[PDB]
Amino acid sequence: RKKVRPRLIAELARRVRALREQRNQPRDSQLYALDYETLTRPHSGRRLPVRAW
Amino acid sequence: SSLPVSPYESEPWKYLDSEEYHNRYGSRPVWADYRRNHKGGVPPQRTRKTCIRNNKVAGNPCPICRDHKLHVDFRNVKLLEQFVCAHTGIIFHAPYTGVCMKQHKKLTQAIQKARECGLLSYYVPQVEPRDADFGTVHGAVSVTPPAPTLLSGEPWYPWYSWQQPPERELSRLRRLYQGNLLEESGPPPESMPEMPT
Amino acid sequence: PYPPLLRAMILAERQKNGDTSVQEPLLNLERTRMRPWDYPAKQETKGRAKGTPV
Amino acid sequence: KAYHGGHLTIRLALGGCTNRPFYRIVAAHNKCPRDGRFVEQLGSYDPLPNSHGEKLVALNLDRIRHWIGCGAHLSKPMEKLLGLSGFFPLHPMMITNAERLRRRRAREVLLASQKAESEAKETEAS
Amino acid sequence: EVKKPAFMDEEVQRILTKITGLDLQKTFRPAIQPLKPPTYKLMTQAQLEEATRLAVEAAKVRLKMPPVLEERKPINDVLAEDKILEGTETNKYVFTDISYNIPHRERFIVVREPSGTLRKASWEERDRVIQIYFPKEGRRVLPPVIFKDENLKTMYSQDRHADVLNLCVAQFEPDSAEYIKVHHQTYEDIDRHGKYELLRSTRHFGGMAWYFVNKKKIDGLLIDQIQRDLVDDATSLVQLYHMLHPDGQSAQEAKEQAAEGVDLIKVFAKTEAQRGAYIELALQTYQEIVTSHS
Amino acid sequence: RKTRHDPPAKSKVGRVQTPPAVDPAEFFVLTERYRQYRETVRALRLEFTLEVRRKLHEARAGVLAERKAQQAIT
Amino acid sequence: PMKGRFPIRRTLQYLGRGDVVFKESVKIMTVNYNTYGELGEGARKFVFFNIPQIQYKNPWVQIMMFKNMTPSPFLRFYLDSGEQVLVDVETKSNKEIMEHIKKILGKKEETLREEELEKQQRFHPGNFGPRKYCLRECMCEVEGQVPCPGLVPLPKEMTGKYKAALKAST
Amino acid sequence: ICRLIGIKDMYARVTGSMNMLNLTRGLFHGLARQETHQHLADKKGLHVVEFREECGPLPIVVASPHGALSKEPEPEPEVPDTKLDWQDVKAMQGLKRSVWFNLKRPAT
RNA sequence: AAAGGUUUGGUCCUGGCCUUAUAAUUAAUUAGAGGUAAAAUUACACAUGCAAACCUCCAUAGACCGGUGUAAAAUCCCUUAAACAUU
Ligand code: FES
Ligand SMILES: [K+]
Ligand SMILES: [K+]
Ligand SMILES: [Mg+2]
Ligand SMILES: [Mg+2]
Ligand SMILES: [Mg+2]
Ligand SMILES: [Mg+2]
Ligand SMILES: [Zn+2]
Repeated sequence: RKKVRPRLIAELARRVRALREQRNQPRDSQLYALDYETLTRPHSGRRLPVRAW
Repeated sequence: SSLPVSPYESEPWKYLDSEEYHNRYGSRPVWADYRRNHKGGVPPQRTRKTCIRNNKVAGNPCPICRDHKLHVDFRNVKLLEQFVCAHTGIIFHAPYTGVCMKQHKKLTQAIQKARECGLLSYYVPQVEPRDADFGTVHGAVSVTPPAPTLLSGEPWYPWYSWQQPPERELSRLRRLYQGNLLEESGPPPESMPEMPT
Repeated sequence: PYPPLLRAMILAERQKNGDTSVQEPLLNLERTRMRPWDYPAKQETKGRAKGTPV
Repeated sequence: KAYHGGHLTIRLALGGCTNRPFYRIVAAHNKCPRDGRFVEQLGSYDPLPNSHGEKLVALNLDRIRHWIGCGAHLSKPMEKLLGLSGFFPLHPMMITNAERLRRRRAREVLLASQKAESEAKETEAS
Repeated sequence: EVKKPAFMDEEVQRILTKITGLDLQKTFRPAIQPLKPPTYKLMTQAQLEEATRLAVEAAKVRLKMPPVLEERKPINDVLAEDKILEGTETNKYVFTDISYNIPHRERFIVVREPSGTLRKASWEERDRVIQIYFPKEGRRVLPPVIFKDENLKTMYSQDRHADVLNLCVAQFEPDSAEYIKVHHQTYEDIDRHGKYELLRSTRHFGGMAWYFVNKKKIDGLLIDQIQRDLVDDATSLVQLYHMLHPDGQSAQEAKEQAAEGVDLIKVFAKTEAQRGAYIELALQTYQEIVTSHS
Repeated sequence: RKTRHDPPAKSKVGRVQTPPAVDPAEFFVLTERYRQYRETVRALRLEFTLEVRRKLHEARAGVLAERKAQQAIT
Repeated sequence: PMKGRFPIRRTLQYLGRGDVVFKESVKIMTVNYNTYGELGEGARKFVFFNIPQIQYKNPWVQIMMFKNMTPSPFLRFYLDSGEQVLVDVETKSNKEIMEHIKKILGKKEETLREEELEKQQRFHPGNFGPRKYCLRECMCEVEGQVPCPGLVPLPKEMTGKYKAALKAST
Repeated sequence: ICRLIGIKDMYARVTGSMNMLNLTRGLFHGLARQETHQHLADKKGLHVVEFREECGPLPIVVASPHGALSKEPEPEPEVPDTKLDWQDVKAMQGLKRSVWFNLKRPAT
């Protein structure tokens, strides 16, 4: 073989993306915040099930 | 629209013993003196689909179709034998005898039906019995001791039957699912109710 | 008890192997008893939601 | 395909033609296609009654016991087949569904009797 | 109690093999099948005799008799009766264990009926499904139609009894009622028309002689063996009749007179022969021809 | 089937869950059947797990396995 | 005419006549033989006739042949344990050489039959699937079962087209 | 020609030139110089035995030496030196045949 | 291939091309219905709709199924080791 060549951009992308995750980890106050008028989580827009209202 | 009517329709085997057959065919097969008309030296691998369409006959009728008195019936064994190899017992393919595909399929069914009823002989290989041991004392083919629940008449497992829930537990569910409830169901019928008809 | 077919296969093997007995095969449920469905689960091994806003 | 995650499962693979279904009982990684790559064939199921009026199930009970012992899950249709055979206990919903059918035929019979009684009133009116 | 002789008893197999006979031309008659070009070897008289010896060894294995068994007993065992499933199914389910390394007579084949009963499969059901999943060359899933009484009579007119029996061995099990019915019908037709020669030098002769001895109708086979100058075989048949019926008047008469050879056949004629008058006439004629010519 | 990066439909934004209604007598009977059924099936799955491992050890280090190994060397 | 001398050596039937299947220990078989002489004639025939058959049944064994390196012909087998089995084939017929090596380092008939049976353990006659792997593709082929709709049309009541129409009518 | 001779079952292949005269001369040259079984028994003094697969291991004696039967077995080599035709062997080696081979043809 | 046609004044040799068999697609002309299988110009550009949810909040899933043949002689079979976003 030997025509398979390195992928520097792919390696750089994987590492670089990892750094952003570690620094920009969200917090419990943000992930689990809720809008009680609509019963929907603002961070992700997830609407709670009906049996939990 | 008037195809000829054979006198031997009821008893087809009679024709092959009549003098008319002997004069026309002698002791050779009925397909011996037939040649197919085709371009080239190698013929097509299938014969014509059929020689008779809506009471009309094709240009070069095949051995069966050209002679109307010849009848392909499982009982007419003498005719059927001409289409089976005497040495190998394999039915000849349609190109071999020049019969049309319709009659070849019809002949194959008659040959197989004659063999199934024993009118037409074929070679039966000798095969050993299926099982080396012929004992019938294993539980699979014998009597298994009846289970305790089976003798008493009870279900195999207790939860197979309907067990009325405790009254407190039914109320616990009425609180949990308050506002979205269905009419409470009692014990189901003991047997399957006979289907109304 | 064992299921009806699986019980018959056990009794058949006994007779084939020469073991003569009328004991009823029994399943033991103590080793594999299930927790309630609402039992608290292991939070340490649970996933956490990602930090990409929708 | 090169799957990542998943478990072995025993399920029914649909075969046959249109209006003529036939199933192959197989052990396969759950992420594989229904009729695609499988690990072992453990039997077959013909859901159409034959000339003798019998639906024919074939179970390789030695290999089935082997794969359940190695973590193989079971699909719900296969649990119903193992329950009818007697190799497994009857599935909870097999029992519940049979009870629902009994309660639903009980109503129909009662309605027919009421209709006959209503028809009897029509007979009384003449 | 003196054990009743069996079909596979070394003594019975010896007598049945002898009366059956061997004929390398009949045992190895050409099969009507796809043919291949023959091969040729140059052999001395020593090599040729060695080849004939191997042919006789193979003819012995080819003439191995098929088992003679008593009719199986119907399977009627109910594993369970789950009435909750009554009315939830319209057709019976048949479940077959198809594990490869289980003998077929030790496999579990159960039926879940619409009523909910889980029962063991009958003998007819067991053979049918075992053909569907372990297909045997020669056997068909559904019983063939050649075994109908009218179809069997056609085969008998053509003197195709060895085929009727070879077909009955490929299709049916030895202990099945269909197997016994067909065999007992073929053996009976051979008797009525004196066609004993059809099954000689075949694996089916032993069962035929066995059936006649047990049914006390060896008269025809003795008369035919004597008329063919096979009088050593006829005596062995009377020994087999004196072995399976020890308390019979004929067997007790031979002990009193210590009869041997042709004497045994003469004793049978007077005591237990259904048609003794003919056995003596045929036996006498054989002796006259043998003595007169030689 | 859609990928996680695909945009959601605009005809199903209004969608809200409609939980099934519960029959108290049948829900409880069914909950118990599932608990007892799954315990029986867990007892059978364990027995099958042991037959697999017993057979494996017999093949690996059974009586017959050991004799053949030494028989070959001799 | 097939080229070369004894062209039968280049037929699959001849190559399959070999009976020497080496044990798993055998890894290499070096052949030292002489091209000229009278006591090495059997060795020369063994290289000519038998070495092809041995390699055919033992594809993973390295057979390397050396010519005119020693006064006498011999065979030396190298086993996986590190043992070296020297065999002396001088004044020995090619048939004698084959039988000798079969005895000392050849698998027995019993062992080979067990492997053949084990190889086919996962083929089941009941299994349905493609012709390459299975006898029957579908249960429609079995006698007594419902036939394939393509070959034989199904009854109207067993068809989804018909059942759907009734549900609309109801 | 085979019909005129009376041969009913045979296979033949012709290659090289298709000259009709050379084929007729070549055919009669080969058919008229063949060795019957009775001749082979006399030349070697041994029995000629036939083994058909449809008759099993049954040995069939087709020709016996006219004079004195020998007692020295014919030498049977371990590996014969026969000269083989690639066309004949090619089929048995598993090589795919031509689309024109063994086609369905009318009875000859 | 069981072969055939075709160089010449003629015969023979050599040697190509073509024919006869089988199939797929498109096209011309032609045709009733029914069962079945298959569906295929283009990795060109795309209006519109739909194709992933579930669920007492957490999680899990949307990494599959489905699609195409872009790239690369890229692969097959085999050995060893370790894992899994698993059971
Ligand atoms: S191939 Fe079996 S139903 Fe069509
Ligand atoms: K040419
Ligand atoms: K067109
Ligand atoms: Mg939860
Ligand atoms: Mg078109
Ligand atoms: Mg896919
Ligand atoms: Mg490309
Ligand atoms: Zn015709």
